[PDB]
Amino acid sequence: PWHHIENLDLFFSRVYNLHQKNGFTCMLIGEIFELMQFLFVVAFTTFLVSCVDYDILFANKVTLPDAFLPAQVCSARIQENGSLITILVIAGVFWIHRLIKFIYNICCYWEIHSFYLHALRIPMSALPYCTWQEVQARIVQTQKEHQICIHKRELTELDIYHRILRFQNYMVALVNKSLLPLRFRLPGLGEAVFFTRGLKYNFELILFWGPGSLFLNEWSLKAEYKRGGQRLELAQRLSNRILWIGIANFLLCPLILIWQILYAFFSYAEVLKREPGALGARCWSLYGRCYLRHFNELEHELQSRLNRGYKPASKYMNCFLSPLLTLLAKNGAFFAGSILAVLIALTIYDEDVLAVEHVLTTVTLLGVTVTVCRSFIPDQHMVFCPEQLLRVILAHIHYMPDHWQGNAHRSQTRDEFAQLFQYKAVFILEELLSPIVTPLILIFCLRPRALEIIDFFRNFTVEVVGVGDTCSFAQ
Amino acid sequence: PWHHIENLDLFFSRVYNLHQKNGFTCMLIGEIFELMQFLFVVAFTTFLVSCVDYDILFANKVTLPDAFLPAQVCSARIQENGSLITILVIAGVFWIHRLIKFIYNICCYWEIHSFYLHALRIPMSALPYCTWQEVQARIVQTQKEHQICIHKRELTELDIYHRILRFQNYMVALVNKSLLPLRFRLPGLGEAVFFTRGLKYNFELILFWGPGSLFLNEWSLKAEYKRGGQRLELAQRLSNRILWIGIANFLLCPLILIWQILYAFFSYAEVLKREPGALGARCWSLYGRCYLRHFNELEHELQSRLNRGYKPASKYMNCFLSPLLTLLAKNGAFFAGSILAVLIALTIYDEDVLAVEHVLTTVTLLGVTVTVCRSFIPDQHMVFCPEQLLRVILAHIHYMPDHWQGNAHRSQTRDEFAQLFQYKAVFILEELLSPIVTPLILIFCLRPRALEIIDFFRNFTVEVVGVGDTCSFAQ
Amino acid sequence: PWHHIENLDLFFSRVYNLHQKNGFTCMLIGEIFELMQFLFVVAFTTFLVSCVDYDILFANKVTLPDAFLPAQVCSARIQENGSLITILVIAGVFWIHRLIKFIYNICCYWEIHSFYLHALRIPMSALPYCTWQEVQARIVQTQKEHQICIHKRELTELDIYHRILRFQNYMVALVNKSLLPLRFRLPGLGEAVFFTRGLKYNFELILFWGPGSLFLNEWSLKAEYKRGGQRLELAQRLSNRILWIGIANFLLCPLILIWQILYAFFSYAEVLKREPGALGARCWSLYGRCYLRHFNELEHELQSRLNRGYKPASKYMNCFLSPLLTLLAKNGAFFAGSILAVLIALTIYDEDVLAVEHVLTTVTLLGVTVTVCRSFIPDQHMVFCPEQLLRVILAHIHYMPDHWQGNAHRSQTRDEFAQLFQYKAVFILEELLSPIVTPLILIFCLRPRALEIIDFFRNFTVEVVGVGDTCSFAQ
Repeated sequence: PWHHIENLDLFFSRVYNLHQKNGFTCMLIGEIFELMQFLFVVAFTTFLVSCVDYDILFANKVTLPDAFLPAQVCSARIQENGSLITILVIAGVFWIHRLIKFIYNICCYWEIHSFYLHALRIPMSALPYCTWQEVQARIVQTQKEHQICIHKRELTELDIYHRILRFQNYMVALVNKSLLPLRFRLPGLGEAVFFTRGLKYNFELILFWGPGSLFLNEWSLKAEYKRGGQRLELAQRLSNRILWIGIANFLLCPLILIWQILYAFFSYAEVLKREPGALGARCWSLYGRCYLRHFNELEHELQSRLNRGYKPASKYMNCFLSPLLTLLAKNGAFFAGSILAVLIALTIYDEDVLAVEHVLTTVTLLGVTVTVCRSFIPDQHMVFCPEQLLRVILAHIHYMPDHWQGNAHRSQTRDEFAQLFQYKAVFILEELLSPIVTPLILIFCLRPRALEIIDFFRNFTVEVVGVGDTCSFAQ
Repeated sequence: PWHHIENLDLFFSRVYNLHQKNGFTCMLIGEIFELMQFLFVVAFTTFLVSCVDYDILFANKVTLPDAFLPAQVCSARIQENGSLITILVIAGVFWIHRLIKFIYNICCYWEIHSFYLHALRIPMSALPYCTWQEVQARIVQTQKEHQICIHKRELTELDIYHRILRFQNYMVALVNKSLLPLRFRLPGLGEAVFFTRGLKYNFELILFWGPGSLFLNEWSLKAEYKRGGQRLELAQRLSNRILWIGIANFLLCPLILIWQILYAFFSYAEVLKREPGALGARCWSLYGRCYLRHFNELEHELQSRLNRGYKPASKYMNCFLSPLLTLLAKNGAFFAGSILAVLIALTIYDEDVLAVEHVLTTVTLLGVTVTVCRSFIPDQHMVFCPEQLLRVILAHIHYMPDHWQGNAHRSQTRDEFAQLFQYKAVFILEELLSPIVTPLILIFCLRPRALEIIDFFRNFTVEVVGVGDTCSFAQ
Repeated sequence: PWHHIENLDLFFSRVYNLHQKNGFTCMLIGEIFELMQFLFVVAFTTFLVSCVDYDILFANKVTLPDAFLPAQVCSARIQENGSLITILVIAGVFWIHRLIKFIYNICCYWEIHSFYLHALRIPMSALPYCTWQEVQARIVQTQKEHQICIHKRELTELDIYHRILRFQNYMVALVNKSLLPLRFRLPGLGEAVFFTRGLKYNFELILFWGPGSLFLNEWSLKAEYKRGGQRLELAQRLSNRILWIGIANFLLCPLILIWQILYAFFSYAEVLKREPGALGARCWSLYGRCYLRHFNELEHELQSRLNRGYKPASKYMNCFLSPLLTLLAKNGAFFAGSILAVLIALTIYDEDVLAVEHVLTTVTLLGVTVTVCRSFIPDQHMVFCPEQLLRVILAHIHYMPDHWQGNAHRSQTRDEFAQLFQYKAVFILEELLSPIVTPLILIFCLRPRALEIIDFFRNFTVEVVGVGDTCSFAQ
């Protein structure tokens, strides 16, 4: 808690993260688990590929370790694979980089832990329940005693929001003003939205944190971008930068594709074998987490709003009528139940129904038919609230398309309310497709917008006295 | 969309019906299905009786069509049945009358379609979805351009209600003022209420639409009924009319009993076969639909109120349970669970406790016993205030007997709240008994009330300027 | 229905009990079942111990009665057991005492049954629904025509309350003013609360109903306890009385432990084998039934309040979960589901990786592991630990520690709301430990308080004109 011992943002963000991952110990364990998952996916995969003798395992009493080959041979069998050794070297370099960042991160988090205990006085035991609210108000009271910022008024913390959410307000305003290509017109489908984890990572790596980004400090925009002139040369430089970052993405495509493959397998294939309908449930759509966001909104406030409003949204996706069918169901149930009631009364009367070549099969098929129809027959006295569903979901979200409020029941509303609330399976598919799709969108659809991106960052970037360079809307 | 081509009722009612059966294509299909159900019931009703050789089917590998007799013989075997041929001729005449009415109805519904599309501008695609208010908001605004009927009155915004519900407000006021015999004092039972579909049909055929009814136009009462004098001769004429309509009912009794027999038997029994407890669920009744109904209330508003308030009413009807049985359940569970715990501890200890002469059956039977008892044991901590709940049922239904609010928990309240809420099975029984019961109630219990019916229709019938002759209460 | 003939407290109490056990027949059956449960536990246990030949039953087709020994030998084998015969003689003496008390209990209850039928006019059929308020209204209206009570004073509807609840108001005020040792400071745990069924029985046997209690009549305090002087000799006498009652408890310890050890094992061992999580549900804690209870509150009013407020309290107790445990669950689910997905893909591919003598078992195990973790993984929402959940639990019960309202989310609040919420396993454990714990608390922790108990009963005991000697608070 040394005074002005650092820029405000890399300190405040860490403080917030420590509050979120409830405490230093929890956070440390979480990071360690995150590192062990990567290493386990890679090592389990390379063990399955390289060391196991599938033939003996399958056909040719056999104990499990009868399959595995001895290490003195596994090392040679994995080493004589140029492709495998190359993938493992790149994987190990990424891993070592992540482990080094982890060590540096915990050495910097012990400082935030001491900050809490000694200057905020919130022990790690009282932290899962201390509440964000407690600390955010509290630090502001600490600003008097344990001084921070060389020249600082007590933190309104309004600013503090700004520190934690500087680049996220920029993403919110970029997506809000329709820069950043998301909408695509696919043949055979409507206008798809393709916004993933990797794509937003690339957008932030291009714009905010890198070698030659728009920002030099993490709290100050480079000096040329504030100048009205020379906009065209800056646009050309940004276009070339994003071209080469897209080409790096295109070259790293195979490795990230392989990664998205295995982790998912383990992550989902289990769920598929258990409950194949868990992937039919719907999730709140990375595009949609950025669309339904609200000014200077920390992650936990957005997620509280998003799950307060989740069950109304599932009831909506669930609700619409399909009425003509209903009639087909009712009448098919009538005719099938009639023929089945006759055949059932006969088989009850004499019990020699059998020996008819198709009888028994007829009773079974008719039973299936009646059950399907009765499932399609709506339950009577089942209430319907189209108006309410397109009202309570909004009450939890607070943002709406202006052409949804009237026609809540149409396919236009469902089709674009779907993208915001889209189902897990298309989420897993869309995260699989991002390695192969992100470079081409990055090269083709964003490079034309570079001159508009430059004008955004020149026009909408205010210098607020305490915080530095923040988005103009987030004020 | 033309001007006053047909009675407003014969136009407004059709418009409303087209909105309800969501669209012309739906309406047609529904009517066609309604015609095919009648013909299908009667067909087999006659194929099962006449063409199938049950002896060969039962006992004397046999393919299904080994039972059926060739048509060249089925025609002769069905033709040499005077009773069957007579029932079929009457059935075919009723059918042809219904088919002719259907053709005329769709030829008149196309006109209405065109009304929607061209003057209201609501396509059949946006209709299931139009919503009631909007049509209301459309028809009344249209009254300016495509002028409505006489156009005498601009739309009242009540006028349409009176037009659609003229005779139904009369039924509501008749049942509300205790004309129209419903209560009966059966021996061995309390005061039963017998109000069916056929009985209300007969009441409307007697009073409203017929050769010599009270009404001549469908919107104007005959001129003599407005006169105070000659009430006694009018009462005698009405009594003779209802006598002869009751005698027509008594003569048609066998056929409606059969049809009631045939159409019902097929449907419900299979369901019982499937789930015999579906007939233990309770439905609102023709009565009760007429008791809880406001005056100018379209069918969909009543049904919305009736199913909003259905689950509270089922929670009420299921709330009273025997104290004594509970005790038997608790103690049978104790003794069975004790013997089973001993036998389970033994089979766990040695595992050869099993394979004993009674071993693999006592544990199973005791498990079934404990499960049945635990199902009969009420849930401790279960909160039921019978008295409190009726409150929510009232908040939905909106009407009640005064002597219910205090004693919500007695057998008097349940017994006559039972009548409003009776379970399906007594509904199906009560619709079966109506062919044989409706003529005798119609001849004996209503003919004495004819002089009160005449005084009702003379006293409570107002002439409203735009709509004609409407009930006096429905104002 | 006699003219104020026998001590009132008892007559009214019996009347109330007859209303509770809904009717004479029900009550009689309940008591008979209570007597048969004791005899069945004892006889089944002595049959299992003494008559069954376990060796033949286990190993050495065998019919069940091949195990049992003939009675001519069972009698000799049970008789040559001094310990067993002694326990059986004490058990039979307690039983005969209970059967004799039951006899009259019913000979005195036929009088209350005749009271109902002839003076209150509530048949036993209308009694499960007659309700308390009306009866109260019936008894108080009956007071006039038919003589009852001294007649010095007419009933006033609170007299009946004092009569039924004289000693229970004393218990409420004793526990409310922190006499009666309940809080203990165990090493390795917080301050435990140990209040059981046997402990409260002993407190009432010491204070209220016995040979030398504080009360001589059941409605009048002995004359010396009202005197300010001689308090020290009275304190010494009370201390000696409670010493010797504690020593009787210590000597009866083995027998009550046996029954407690016994009955309990039998009672929940069945439930354990069925649903091991039924013992994880929580119950309302004998301490807590006495803490949350108003003064003049009959048992059914307290229990109505206690179950109206049960589900809010379970929602509170389940709302706080360890994040760490959450993280361990998430990551154990990941690693187990990964290994299982691999093994499942193999057994699907070839089917001879299936039922690897080792694999099939693990697959299940791993399946058990994934299911346990997924049960520990939180699902969305329910994380509030809200002021609001408390704000409804309080609205039910109406009493909370004052340091609860602010910090509803801390471990201090959960830990001492925990004591009120009583998860059952502990109940069953705490009812098992009471035979061995009640004598030592009774000898050591209560005997020092005897001088404060004497001062309580001298200071807080008012003589109300109609009822006698009642607690001073219950006014």
